[PDB]
Amino acid sequence: KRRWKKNFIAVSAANRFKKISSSGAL
Amino acid sequence: ADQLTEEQIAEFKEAFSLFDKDGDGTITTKELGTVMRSLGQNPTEAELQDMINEVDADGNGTIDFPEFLTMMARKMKDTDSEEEIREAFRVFDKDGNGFISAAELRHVMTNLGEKLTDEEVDEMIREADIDGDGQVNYEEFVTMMTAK
Ligand SMILES: [Ca+2]
Ligand SMILES: [Ca+2]
Ligand SMILES: [Ca+2]
Ligand SMILES: [Ca+2]
Repeated sequence: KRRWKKNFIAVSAANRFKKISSSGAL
Repeated sequence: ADQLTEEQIAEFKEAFSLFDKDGDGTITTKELGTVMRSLGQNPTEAELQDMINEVDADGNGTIDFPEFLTMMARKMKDTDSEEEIREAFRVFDKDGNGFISAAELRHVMTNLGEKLTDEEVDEMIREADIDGDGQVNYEEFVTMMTAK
């Protein structure tokens, strides 16, 4: 219905794949 | 390790649906990029391909639901996620004041191509708004997504 979840979760998947990059400090 | 629960699979299926806008059962770089850009990021095509490659077990260039599930188990398994939800909150909270307003929510949804009706927006806010101030704070957002 008004679940910002599927919307949030979804972005959470991609957002997580962007942070998964364990700090490319080097 | 812990086996995924049916409640978690259902939640993740709903999350997958947000990425798989054409409902073809796969998430492409185009689809991932669309979501990332909608969250303020500016990935390059090379970055997007690398992101998919990491979770693409069968090397077909896209992510299917089974691959997505493996990825979510990893996210939950490693430490316990959390950054995912913080970055999502920041996408919605356009002015950065710590609260998602109905206007901000509607703006995000409209950008995502979901032209919500007035009644639909009100329902999303009312249901997330545990404290009754008419807006959604971080704890309320977490509770809404955290899910059981
Ligand atoms: Ca698709
Ligand atoms: Ca694949
Ligand atoms: Ca705000
Ligand atoms: Ca509130």
